[PDB]
Amino acid sequence: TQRTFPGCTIRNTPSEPIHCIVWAKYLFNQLFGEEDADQEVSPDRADPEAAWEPTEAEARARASNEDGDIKRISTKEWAKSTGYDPVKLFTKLFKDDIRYLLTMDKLWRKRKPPVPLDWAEVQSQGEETNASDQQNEPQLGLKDQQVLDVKSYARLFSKSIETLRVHLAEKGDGAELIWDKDDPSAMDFVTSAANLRMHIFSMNMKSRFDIKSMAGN
Amino acid sequence: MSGIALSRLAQERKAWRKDHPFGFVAVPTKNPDGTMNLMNWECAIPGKKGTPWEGGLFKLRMLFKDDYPSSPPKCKFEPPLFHPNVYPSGTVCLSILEEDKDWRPAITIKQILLGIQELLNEPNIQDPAQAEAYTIYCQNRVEYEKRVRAQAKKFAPS
Repeated sequence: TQRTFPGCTIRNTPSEPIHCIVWAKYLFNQLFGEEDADQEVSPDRADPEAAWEPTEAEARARASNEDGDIKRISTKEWAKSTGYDPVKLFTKLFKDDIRYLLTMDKLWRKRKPPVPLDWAEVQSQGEETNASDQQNEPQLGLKDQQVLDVKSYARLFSKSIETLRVHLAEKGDGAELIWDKDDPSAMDFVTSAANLRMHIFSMNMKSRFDIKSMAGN
Repeated sequence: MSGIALSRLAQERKAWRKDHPFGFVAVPTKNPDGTMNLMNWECAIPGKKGTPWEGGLFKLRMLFKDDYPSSPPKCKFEPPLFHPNVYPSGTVCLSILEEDKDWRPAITIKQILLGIQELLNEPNIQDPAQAEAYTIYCQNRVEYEKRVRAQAKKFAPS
């Protein structure tokens, strides 16, 4: 049978490319689909090195039957409030979240820590030649098998959010869109998000076709 | 409160009776006089394929409350098993088994049972419910495997 993907390694350190893709799958659901508690995309505030373990039975001076919001974080709320802004979302998960995750030094004692990426820094590519965004790397073969650059996946991620937002709006309020592998927008989203997440951990990027085959599996 | 919980309890049985993972057993207690207690289930979970627990059928008791489904149904193994996330009393520990944690009223019993089977393979190191198992598992994986293997064969349907 298929192997289960623990939320810990998904939200924290994904040493496997497939994990970055699974993370993106949950990201889509937690933004335009079903909102879960454990299958969240935001960094846990109840991290063993941050607050509690958290072992059975809380350890605080408050009502256990009336929790404030230690385990009910909803990224969908923030996304809805920002009107699904590509920049805000990008600078959140790929710039602020991993920055907060870096606080957990106990996670980086052997594995290379993630590097935060800002929307402005990715647009003003300094690592490589900031040439034509249209097409700079000449390749041959399947166009969907051509691994794009960080700029490409960044703008692609932004574009997918646009089409997905209006798609949800077309359905109305209180609607939930299920992720699919045949929808260009949904696929572009998961492909870009995964590539960005893996790029932050210094992991080799993957093509859309390659990810499409494993994202849907 | 009462009534509400029973309405959902009956719903769970209806859903489970229709579709459920192969190998998993779950049914409420048959209260005398041809009645049934929906607040007390006798479920059984088999070892997951690929794990040393494979082959063993572990039975547990699912206790429900009147606050259900707002309150999580505490499950106790009958009898308790050698697992760092299982208290010597039988009380199983899980994030979705606590309301203040990850428990949601919309969680189906199916999700809970599957989660328990998963816990058997991947033990939560954050919850040291069983000191003995926790210590052994942390310093001697080999000795742990032996006890788990014998456990599966011990509770294997014969």
